Amino acid sequence: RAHIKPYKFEVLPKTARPNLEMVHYLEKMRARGCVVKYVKPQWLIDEEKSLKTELAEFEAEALIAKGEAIERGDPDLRESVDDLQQRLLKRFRLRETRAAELL
Amino acid sequence: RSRSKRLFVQLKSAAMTNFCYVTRKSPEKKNFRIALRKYDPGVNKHVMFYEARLPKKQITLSLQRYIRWTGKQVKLLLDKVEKAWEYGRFQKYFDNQAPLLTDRRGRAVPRYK
Amino acid sequence: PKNLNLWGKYLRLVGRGARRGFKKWQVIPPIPVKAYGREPSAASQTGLYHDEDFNYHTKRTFSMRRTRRKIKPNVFRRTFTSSLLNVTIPNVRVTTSALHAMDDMGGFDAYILRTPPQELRSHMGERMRQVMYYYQDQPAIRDWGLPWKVFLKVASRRDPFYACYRHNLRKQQYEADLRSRVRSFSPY
Amino acid sequence: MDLQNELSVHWRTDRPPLPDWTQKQIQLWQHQDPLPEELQIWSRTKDYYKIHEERFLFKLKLKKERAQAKQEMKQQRRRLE
Amino acid sequence: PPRLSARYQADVKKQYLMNNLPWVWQKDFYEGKMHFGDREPLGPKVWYRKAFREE
RNA sequence: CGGCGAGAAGGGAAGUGUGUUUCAAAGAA
RNA sequence: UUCUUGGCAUAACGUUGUGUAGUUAAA
RNA sequence: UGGGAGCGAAGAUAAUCUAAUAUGUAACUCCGUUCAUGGAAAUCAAAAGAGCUUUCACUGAUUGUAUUUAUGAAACGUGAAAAAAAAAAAA
Repeated sequence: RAHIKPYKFEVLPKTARPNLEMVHYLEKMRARGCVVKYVKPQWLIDEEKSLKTELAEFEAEALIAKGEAIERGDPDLRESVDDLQQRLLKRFRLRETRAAELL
Repeated sequence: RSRSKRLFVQLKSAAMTNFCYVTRKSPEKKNFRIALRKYDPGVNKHVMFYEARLPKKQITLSLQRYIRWTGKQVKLLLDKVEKAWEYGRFQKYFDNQAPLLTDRRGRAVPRYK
Repeated sequence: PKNLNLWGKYLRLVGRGARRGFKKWQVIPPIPVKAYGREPSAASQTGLYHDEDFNYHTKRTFSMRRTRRKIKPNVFRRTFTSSLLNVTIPNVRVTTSALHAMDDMGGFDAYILRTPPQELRSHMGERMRQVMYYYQDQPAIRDWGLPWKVFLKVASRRDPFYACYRHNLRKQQYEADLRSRVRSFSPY
Repeated sequence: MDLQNELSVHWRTDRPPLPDWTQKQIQLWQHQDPLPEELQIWSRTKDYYKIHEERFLFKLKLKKERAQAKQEMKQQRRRLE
Repeated sequence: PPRLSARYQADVKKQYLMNNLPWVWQKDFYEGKMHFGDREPLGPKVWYRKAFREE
């Protein structure tokens, strides 16, 4: 209401925090590929900081076991740690969906 | 009404998937356990199904109305409420049928729980 | 909501229609008169029924039936000795609720003197307090020991001598009559 | 502040304590106690509200149970001290 | 009780907000507060029941 | 080149997880 | 191009409701 | 006076009957209507925020109570009219 009719309010309100359902919906749309803009809570950041490391740990195994223990190619052409962690987190958060087969 | 003397048995899956089947047998074979190999969608595999040894004051509309009106013998309803509460139910999130017990003013908005 | 001490918790924040159409036969048990806002009764105004008055109740069976019946309060006859009035008050209709509050207050004179009118719910107690203050004001008349009901009216307080005179006169008359009545039917 | 304190002295200085009953009595002279919920229940309108609702009673039961848990935390401090 | 109610104090707070002074006369101004949204939710019970069943 | 007069009852209500919000049973056209 | 199968009933099960049972990590 | 308080049945509908509607309606008693009623939060909301009381419109015949027949100016919220915290230690 405030956003659509700013003229109706003498003093503009403050953005409220989302609940569990809305946070899940926003994170779901982020996977779809919509630019989501909202403040993140602390419980999610805390959990993700560990989840990313866990997923990285699991990924490394598959790499090293095979034999490819050391990376190759140009240093300026390989992926970054943040991108790798984001990709692993997205893969993890879509294991129970049909979209995994398309990967 | 039906005059059938046939007993009612209950076959349960061996996988603990909460899968059950319905059938009938003769009354003479009272002390006989039935075991089959049926499809179980819970595991997408053929599993064993064994006959289970399946074994109170009933509540009617009249009784319900009486209770609700007078307020006598409310423990019968309170026991069901406690059971429901104990079991996974009345959850704030991911629930439409009965997300909450009552509204702020003390009302049950969901007709079908 | 507001006024939690009073009945009708679930009736204030509702539609006007609900309030207007509210029925009285929907309540089985009685409700306190103070909480319900019921008007005092004539029998209560003539006694000391602190939290007691005529109430109503309804019944209900398994057949969804309902009725309404009247119920009377519990009243007792006793005697109280008032030191300030200097006269006995026989046959005082009281109740256990008032009796209890008398204990708390300290007695019969202090109960009447230190009870607010809204809690007393009795005009007879206000008249007795008035008479007590009149005796306080006028010790001389206090010595006579006449019944407290003689000076109940304001005109009797304005003219106390006349009141005692008339009381004695009428007592004389009554006894005179009685004597004759008896002598007429005397056996001997 | 000084001035205010001079004029706002207490009424219970250099006096012995009082029973809880007495305290209650004192309270009564200013403020009244709330009405029992047992009676209040009846106030519900049959038009929009169910007189005797099992869920409504269960909510009050849970609140009453939580009250004791709240009281225990306050009571533990005296034993600790 | 105070002379002025909270109801009326909200008007003074709104006037302060209009005048750009956020709020100074607060019970706790200099003390941090943990937002309710920063809490860790437990989630429904059916999830855990199903997980236990699967196990 | 902004730095501890840093407080306002300990009581009511709200989810029954409340580190959260609000309020003061007690004043006049 | 795959050789078969979702019983048996010449009398076929009482609809709806209640109770019981089952379902809701979504816009 | 279809205003407010006490008490308060039936004909009728459910094509008989119980609940229920009629209706807290009719009769009886009392207050006598804007100089009235009401009222300046231990309220509502839930993570934003509104700010005594009162009238109209919409939300909405939605939610709810019932069922064999009905009843229901619901709560939050929006628009609009009227806008009112306290004259105050005494002389």
